[PDB]
Amino acid sequence: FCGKGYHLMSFPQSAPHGVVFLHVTYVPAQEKNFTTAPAICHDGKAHFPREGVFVSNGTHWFVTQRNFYEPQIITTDNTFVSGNCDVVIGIVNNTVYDP
Amino acid sequence: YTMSLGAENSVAYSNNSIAIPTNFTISVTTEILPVSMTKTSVDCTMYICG
Amino acid sequence: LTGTGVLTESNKKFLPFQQFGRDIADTTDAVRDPQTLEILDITPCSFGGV
Amino acid sequence: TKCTLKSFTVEKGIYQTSNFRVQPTESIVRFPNITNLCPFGEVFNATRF
Amino acid sequence: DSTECSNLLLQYGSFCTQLNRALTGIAVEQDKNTQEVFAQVKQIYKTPPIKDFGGFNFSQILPDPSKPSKRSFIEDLLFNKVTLAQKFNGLTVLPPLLTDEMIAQYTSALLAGTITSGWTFGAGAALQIPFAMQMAYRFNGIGVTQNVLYENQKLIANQFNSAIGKIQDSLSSTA
Ligand SMILES: *[C@@H]1O[C@H](CO)[C@@H](O[C@@H]2O[C@H](CO)[C@@H](O)[C@H](O)[C@H]2NC(C)=O)[C@H](O)[C@H]1NC(C)=O
Ligand SMILES: *[C@@H]1O[C@H](CO)[C@@H](O[C@@H]2O[C@H](CO)[C@@H](O)[C@H](O)[C@H]2NC(C)=O)[C@H](O)[C@H]1NC(C)=O
Ligand SMILES: *[C@@H]1O[C@H](CO)[C@@H](O[C@@H]2O[C@H](CO)[C@@H](O)[C@H](O)[C@H]2NC(C)=O)[C@H](O)[C@H]1NC(C)=O
Ligand SMILES: *[C@@H]1O[C@H](CO)[C@@H](O[C@@H]2O[C@H](CO)[C@@H](O)[C@H](O)[C@H]2NC(C)=O)[C@H](O)[C@H]1NC(C)=O
Ligand SMILES: *[C@@H]1O[C@H](CO)[C@@H](O)[C@H](O)[C@H]1NC(C)=O
Ligand SMILES: *[C@@H]1O[C@H](CO)[C@@H](O)[C@H](O)[C@H]1NC(C)=O
Ligand SMILES: *[C@@H]1O[C@H](CO)[C@@H](O)[C@H](O)[C@H]1NC(C)=O
Ligand SMILES: *[C@@H]1O[C@H](CO)[C@@H](O)[C@H](O)[C@H]1NC(C)=O
Repeated sequence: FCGKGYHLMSFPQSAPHGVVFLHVTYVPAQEKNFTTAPAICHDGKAHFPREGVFVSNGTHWFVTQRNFYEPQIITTDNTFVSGNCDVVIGIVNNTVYDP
Repeated sequence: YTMSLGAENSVAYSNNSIAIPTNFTISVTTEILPVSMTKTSVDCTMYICG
Repeated sequence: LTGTGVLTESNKKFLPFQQFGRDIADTTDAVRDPQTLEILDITPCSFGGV
Repeated sequence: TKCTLKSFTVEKGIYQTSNFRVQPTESIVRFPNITNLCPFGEVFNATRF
Repeated sequence: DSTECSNLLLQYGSFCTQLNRALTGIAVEQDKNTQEVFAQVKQIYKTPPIKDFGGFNFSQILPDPSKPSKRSFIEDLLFNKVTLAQKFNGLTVLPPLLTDEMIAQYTSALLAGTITSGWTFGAGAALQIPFAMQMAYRFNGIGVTQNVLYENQKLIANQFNSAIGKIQDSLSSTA
């Protein structure tokens, strides 16, 4: 709606019988595949991400943002605890570090 | 020519695959929108009588 | 040419076969007086922009 | 303004007004210096048509 | 078909020409509305799989494969259920600039991009995402935690399938 991509700002400038908008926008530059999982089963408990999605590089797992690859180690601050491992579909086995 | 629907693209849906950006681009685009049309009016004495 | 209006002296040149002058949108802007051969511009009695 | 709106009460704002406020009282005629009479007598009264 | 056609046209043609410019402006305005609604995104996408969207059946709203028309079954019912120069003394019907095939293709591209990529596809390069994780993000946007979704994925899938089946039966029956 406001330019093309994720919107940062728009600067208006006048024009004779018109207005021109300079839209500063955010565009994802490069792409990369990752393996993903909905939740992590640790100590018999299901862990769901508070913010971000789970990605995997090789065998090891991180949680990261949807719009930028900033891998952070999974922590009890990063994920919240709810449910059980049985009812969730697609859960993988991993560990949850705690500070 | 036939009207372009746009650039052709293909993405492979998967139940266990995600695509996360590694780099980002800050872009300035231009959108031009008309605001007003030049106001006109008619003089009735000139239009009818002259 | 019978009409009520204001007369104006203008620098408009007429060919000898052309007596009456019409402006754009067929109004009579200019006319050549018979007694004095000056070309006289025709302007409205009221400008009407009040 | 009252005449153009066609009402005694006029509300607040701008109103374009059209009316012959002038009403000129002067008539001028300018015809060329020709004053000799036309030969209508010859055409109408010719002995032979 | 009258005689002295040139004189009548010269005497009364620009009035009709102005009215025809008005009608042409109306027509190009309607084409502008069609492009305004059906052409948000120019990127065209295709959906290979049919039944891996977290148990959600999408056979009838997505365009079916192996048919010359890009039309879906629901859009088949939509075009089926609605019934439509000398004859009109010169009034003509201009065809739409966007034909129905590319309108169906635009809807197909919107559906394919939405299902494959969430909200991302219009921003730039399409980022693939599972449909269940997209539903988790939509629930998080609403305000309910995503843990409900993975606790009742089959229930929501069955409710969605039953709802679209009810819509199919409503549109198929005469009403
Ligand atoms: C994925 O990337 C992470 C982060 O770089 C790798 O984890 C590191 O691996 C090296 C070698 O195994 C260790 O020395 C570091 O201590 C690890 N750091 C972290 C943050 O875990 C991980 O090995 C990579 N996985 C693969 C092989 O793709
Ligand atoms: C994740 O770990 C759990 C246990 O921590 C695994 O559950 C075991 O699965 C084996 C294989 O059938 C059974 O013999 C055990 O009885 C299970 N143990 C428990 C406590 O349920 C589970 O299979 C692992 N998941 C994966 C994908 O490897
Ligand atoms: C993301 O893309 C930008 C391009 O805008 C990269 O910046 C370039 O980095 C190289 C290597 O240092 C420089 O030679 C170029 O001059 C940079 N470009 C500009 C416009 O300054 C950036 O390195 C990329 N980031 C990653 C992680 O790949
Ligand atoms: C999704 O729903 C459609 C219709 O609701 C299913 O299509 C049916 O398919 C079976 C064979 O699998 C046919 O016998 C039926 O006649 C079809 N129904 C109609 C209305 O044509 C489709 O199978 C469903 N998807 C899955 C994966 O089961
Ligand atoms: C992700 O995988 C698909 C299929 O293997 C491939 O076509 C695509 O190029 C990959 N993505 C990137 C960024 O390489
Ligand atoms: C994901 O899709 C693949 C491809 O068919 C399939 O083999 C696998 O069973 C699917 N997994 C889940 C959890 O749906
Ligand atoms: C008519 O006569 C006047 C003076 O008697 C003279 O100034 C004028 O030029 C004459 N006009 C013509 C057309 O003869
Ligand atoms: C026209 O000529 C006749 C004689 O043929 C004459 O009697 C008559 O009076 C003339 N008319 C005029 C205008 O004098």
